[PDB]
Amino acid sequence: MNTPKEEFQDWPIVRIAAHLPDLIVYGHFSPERPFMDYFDGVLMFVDISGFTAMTEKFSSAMYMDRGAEQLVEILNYHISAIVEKVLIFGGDILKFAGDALLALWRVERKQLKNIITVVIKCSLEIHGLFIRVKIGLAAGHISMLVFGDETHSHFLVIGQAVDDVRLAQNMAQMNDVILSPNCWQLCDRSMIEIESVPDQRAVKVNFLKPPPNFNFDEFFTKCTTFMHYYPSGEHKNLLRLACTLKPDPELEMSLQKYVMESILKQIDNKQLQGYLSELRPVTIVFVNLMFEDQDKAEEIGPAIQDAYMHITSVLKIFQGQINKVFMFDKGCSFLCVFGFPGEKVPDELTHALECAMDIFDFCSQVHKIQTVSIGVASGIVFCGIVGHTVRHEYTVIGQKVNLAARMMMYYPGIVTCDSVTYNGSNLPAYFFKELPKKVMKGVADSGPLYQYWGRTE
Amino acid sequence: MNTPKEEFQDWPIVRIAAHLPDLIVYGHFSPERPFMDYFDGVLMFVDISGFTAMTEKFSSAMYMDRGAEQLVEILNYHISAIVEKVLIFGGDILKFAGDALLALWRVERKQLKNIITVVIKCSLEIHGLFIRVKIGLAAGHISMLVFGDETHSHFLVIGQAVDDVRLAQNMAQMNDVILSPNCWQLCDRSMIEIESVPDQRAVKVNFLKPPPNFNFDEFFTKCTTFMHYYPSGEHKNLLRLACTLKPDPELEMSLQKYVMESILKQIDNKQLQGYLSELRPVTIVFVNLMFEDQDKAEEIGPAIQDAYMHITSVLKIFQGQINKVFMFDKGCSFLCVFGFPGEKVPDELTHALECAMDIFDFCSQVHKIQTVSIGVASGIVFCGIVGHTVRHEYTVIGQKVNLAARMMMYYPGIVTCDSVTYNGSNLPAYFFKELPKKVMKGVADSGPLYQYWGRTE
Amino acid sequence: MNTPKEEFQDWPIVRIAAHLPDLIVYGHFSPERPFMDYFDGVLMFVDISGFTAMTEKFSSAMYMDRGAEQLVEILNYHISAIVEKVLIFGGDILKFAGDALLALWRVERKQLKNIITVVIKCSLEIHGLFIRVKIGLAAGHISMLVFGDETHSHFLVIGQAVDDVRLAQNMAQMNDVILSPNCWQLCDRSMIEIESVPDQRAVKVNFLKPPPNFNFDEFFTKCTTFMHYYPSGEHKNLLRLACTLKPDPELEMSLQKYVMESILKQIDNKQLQGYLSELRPVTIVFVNLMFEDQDKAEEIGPAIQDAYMHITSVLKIFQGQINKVFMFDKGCSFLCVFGFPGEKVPDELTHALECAMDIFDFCSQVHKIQTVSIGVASGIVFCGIVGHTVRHEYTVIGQKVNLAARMMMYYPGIVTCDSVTYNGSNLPAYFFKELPKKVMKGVADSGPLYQYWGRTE
Ligand SMILES: [Cl-]
Ligand SMILES: [Cl-]
Ligand SMILES: [Cl-]
Ligand SMILES: [Cl-]
Ligand SMILES: [Cl-]
Ligand SMILES: [Cl-]
Ligand SMILES: [Mg+2]
Ligand SMILES: [Mg+2]
Ligand SMILES: [Mg+2]
Repeated sequence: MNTPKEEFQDWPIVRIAAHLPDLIVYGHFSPERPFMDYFDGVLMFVDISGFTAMTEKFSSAMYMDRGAEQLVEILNYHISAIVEKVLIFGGDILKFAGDALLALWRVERKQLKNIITVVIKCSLEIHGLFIRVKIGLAAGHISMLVFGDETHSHFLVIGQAVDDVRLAQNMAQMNDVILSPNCWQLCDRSMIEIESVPDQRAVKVNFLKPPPNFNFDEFFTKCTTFMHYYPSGEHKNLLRLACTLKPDPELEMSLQKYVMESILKQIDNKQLQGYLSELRPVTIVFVNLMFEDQDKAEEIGPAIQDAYMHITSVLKIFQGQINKVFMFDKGCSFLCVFGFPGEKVPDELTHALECAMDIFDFCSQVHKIQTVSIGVASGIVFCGIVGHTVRHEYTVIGQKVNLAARMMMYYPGIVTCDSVTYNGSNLPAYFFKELPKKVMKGVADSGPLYQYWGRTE
Repeated sequence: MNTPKEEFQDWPIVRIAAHLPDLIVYGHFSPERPFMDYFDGVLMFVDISGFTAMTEKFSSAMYMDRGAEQLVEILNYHISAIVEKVLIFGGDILKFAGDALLALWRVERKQLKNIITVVIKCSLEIHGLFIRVKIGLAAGHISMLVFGDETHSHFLVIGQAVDDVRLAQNMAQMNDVILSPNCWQLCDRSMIEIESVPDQRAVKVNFLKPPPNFNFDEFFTKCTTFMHYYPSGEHKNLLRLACTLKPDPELEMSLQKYVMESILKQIDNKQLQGYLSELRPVTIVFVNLMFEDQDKAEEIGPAIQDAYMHITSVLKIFQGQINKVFMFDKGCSFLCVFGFPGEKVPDELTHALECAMDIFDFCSQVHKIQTVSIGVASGIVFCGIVGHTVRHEYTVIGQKVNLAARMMMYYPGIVTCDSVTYNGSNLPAYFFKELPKKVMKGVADSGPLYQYWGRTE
Repeated sequence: MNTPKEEFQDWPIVRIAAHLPDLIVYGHFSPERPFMDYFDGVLMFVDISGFTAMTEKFSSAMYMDRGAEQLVEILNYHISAIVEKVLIFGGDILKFAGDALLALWRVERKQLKNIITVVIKCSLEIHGLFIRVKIGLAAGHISMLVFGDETHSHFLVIGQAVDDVRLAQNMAQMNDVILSPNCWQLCDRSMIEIESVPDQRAVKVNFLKPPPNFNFDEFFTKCTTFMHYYPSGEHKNLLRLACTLKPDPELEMSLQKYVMESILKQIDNKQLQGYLSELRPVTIVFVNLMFEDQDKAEEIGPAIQDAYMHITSVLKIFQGQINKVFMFDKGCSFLCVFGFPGEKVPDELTHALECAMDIFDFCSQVHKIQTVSIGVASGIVFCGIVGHTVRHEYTVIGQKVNLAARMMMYYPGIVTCDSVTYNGSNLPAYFFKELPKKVMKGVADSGPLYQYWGRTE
């Protein structure tokens, strides 16, 4: 009796799970919204610098109209290698945002110290492989928030360790690995050799200096005891346990809610893969919500849900999409896009502005939202699936993405727009106000910037 | 000198052969029609109960418009496992019909007794893996009929063993394996422990009770001597020898005639795979032809060919397709569909009715057809490729499929239709007659049913 | 710590490289045009006879509109096997043209004699596998020319060895391997048993007669010292080193210039694979340029570039494409096609004729072009990707392709067209002249042939 080869089955549930972390795939939590949970872990925020520039260059004539295809190929080639290292070292990639990603090693409190050594080692091997890579690490208490409606779900992580990992990463120079103060306080200092950072309590890693008799492969093995989904045994040749997920319509119904419809179309083999890699003109609407205490999920969770319910209803009407949500700019940011594959309306600019205004007015009166700020910017952006075959997400990359984010941060409390949006919109000039030009971290020169003052006053 | 890896080649001929049994793939018989052949074997009819209900549920809002994709995934996950067991145990899957399949172990007469033990073991391992599975087994003489025209071919098996396997399967309770009386008469009774079945000569299998020294792997090995296409040697890692078929335009011309054009389009990479999995509104026209003696291929073969020639010409004109033909309802049944992927006409209902009438009038005068009965039912049905990668077929599943079949059986000798068809058709009310409602095995409640009386009388 | 399987990555650069030889993939030469380089090697020209006939047969009704799919399948099945043998024996496939291919073993001069024995052995194993295969071999000095503009590149090989391999191949009878005189002069005659060929200095191979103690596997191993890209070590399971190419946007920009846009669309997963295999009506415009000395790249290179610049600009305007360029008919031939996938214009015939005339007038005054001849023929031709997964190219095959080539050769110095083109064009009868019918090698019977005299005279 034969025992024939069983070919890998790439069921749709498995394809869906590539778009999500283990935190969601294996989370099985309640469908109530908001839902919050609490745990401890180590975070790694990894940023490839330079892709934002490459993006502008990939529009030039030398790319012969295959800029999008060439960009995504060279991006994924690099990001794939970073993803593999993260996964092999036992991390869970939570989210990709542009040319950056955030990874989590969730463990019990007693295990943080040892897992920090694992993540440092991982970081040093990533910084090794290689555009510059910058890595921020943090460790401690972490909250998760899941919010949404009956057809869409989103998650975010929240708390001091989350704020820290982003602060740590911004201090990083080309190729630095930076530890948050708490991470440094919790790590095995007898092994980790650091320099201090000026006017900063975070530290920089110089190297690992293991003691005699220390064997990293053995230490790692001990650490895998604490890793719930590390591939092992018959599945030790796989990068993710999620590669083994079997059809389950209840689970798939729950997981699909996190993935955009156009991605589900590709997964379902109802649209060519090539279709979603593009360099296309879009409008970015970047919404920031600030709270009195951005580390307190039980306060901010309801407010985020409330804002989300309104945001999604106005985006439906003005035809936009939420690409990504994350904690950023001392608050919760929604990266919204008008003109994704299949949503290209005319009057996109006008609508992006009226939508931004509606969101601004409504969110300003949600309880516990202290300040709303929205940046609107338009131009050619890269849209596509970024990452590894086994772990990847749809994202946007471009100078207008960064501009919209910087606008919302440097012009808090108002709706701002760039010149392309201003000039191209339908709206009368006196609905706007020309603003003082600010020097903005990561921005060569915006043309003129404007406040969208709106119809009255 | 290198000896590089030879990658599997998925030539179009190999893709075509997934849609057919070995009985056809390796049959090399005459292209004359009808063609009949005669042999002996064991039949296994396997039915997954419950998918017909799942189908209705997969239309609900909770599936978020991915019902078809979710249905086919969970269906194939289960059916795939059953297919693998059948193939590993040396069976040839002849046909899929909805959530059921029919498999054949063709052998010489002297080998039936031993092969029955093999098939029982297979059945018990299938009933093991697991919606309820019901299995009917029969053994004996089998006739094959191939009918068609110069561009299309169809086959069917015929005879007492075929009638038996279907009778045996209908008696099965959830998870029973039932043997036909002849199978029980031919099997190795010293090994097989049964209970009797009330007012029935068929029996139920309780278990295999092998004698001392009996080793199933050795016994199976002996039995493979009689299996012409069991994968072996260098190909013992394959589920089917047909996976090794090499391009041959004469063979491919002959095999393609059994596969619908829209499936050939997908095989040819001229249409996305996703395209053919759908939950779509269709009209089922289920035609039953009864003969004086439904076990006698030399009598019924010509008549079936004759009916087929007419059926296919009227379906071409009213725009329908033959999905499947099989012996059923004490006769030969054609499962015909109006509105498959690419054939969606307006006035589909009217046309389905006029086509049904034309087929009824013509077939009623074909010599040797005793009674024609046709059931017409309309609604949302699942259409898609069901089975394993290496062995799968396009099929339809749904409550309106079952209704059309039950109508043709419980209202013999006339053309009947459901309420959706009646109400939606173009035709005047007096072309119909409202019928007495019958209690119908496998039907909760049809709305009102009608006879299509037609234009005169 | 796991060491998971790394799946093959089929990056777009790797897909592009399937369409090119190692001579270009690993060439890294200047982007200036023309560019010429010089080396030595052995050439193998392999021709499958009979596919041109098969092509006409695959249009008949018996193929049920899947002629194109069936033709390409049976063609690639055979050509694939020849490609594998060439690659395993260390050859570089330079180009496919219809059902023929040209392969190169580039080496230093001292190594020609040994490499000739390798290529003879290869040839004998190819002639073995098997429509008739005919093989011509030549050896000596070879020039390469790369020509083009800022978005398109083409290469060609030139010189006496190139003329020889084509002459040798035309003398071959069914299943002969023929050596050019120089190849025979350079080979290891103590091992190679030949017959002479009448009124010919080329010879035919009867067999390899190795001496005692000669071991082909050891000899081959020694010879691989001289083969720069022979897959070895960790990559010895691959048919081509190019299968390992990694993303590199500079390299990909340079390589894509050789591949047509519609092929890049498929590579980019923006078009279904099936789309480019077709039997479609096209117009072939076959341009031949003769020079005083067709073996002298430094003279003819500039002229070819000059002609190319004009040809490509008129083809853009009359909507045609260069399919292939190669030395042929004592000159440089451009195989141009009107009506490829996506370029089907109305008045295609008229335009093909006016384009042919423009090219004829311009090329006749390029310095160093002695004679221009152009054959125009229209009908159903096979268009598709021919070859092996790892090495394949888009090509055209058909009786009208061969007719256009024979016309340009047998009616030098003028533009000629077939009857389909004449009758179907828009143009007045007196723009043409009906020509004397010539007996043409490889042509059963053209209908009437015409000169396109043009508007004046
Ligand atoms: Cl997050
Ligand atoms: Cl998100
Ligand atoms: Cl059947
Ligand atoms: Cl059938
Ligand atoms: Cl060439
Ligand atoms: Cl070429
Ligand atoms: Mg970045
Ligand atoms: Mg059923
Ligand atoms: Mg040829």
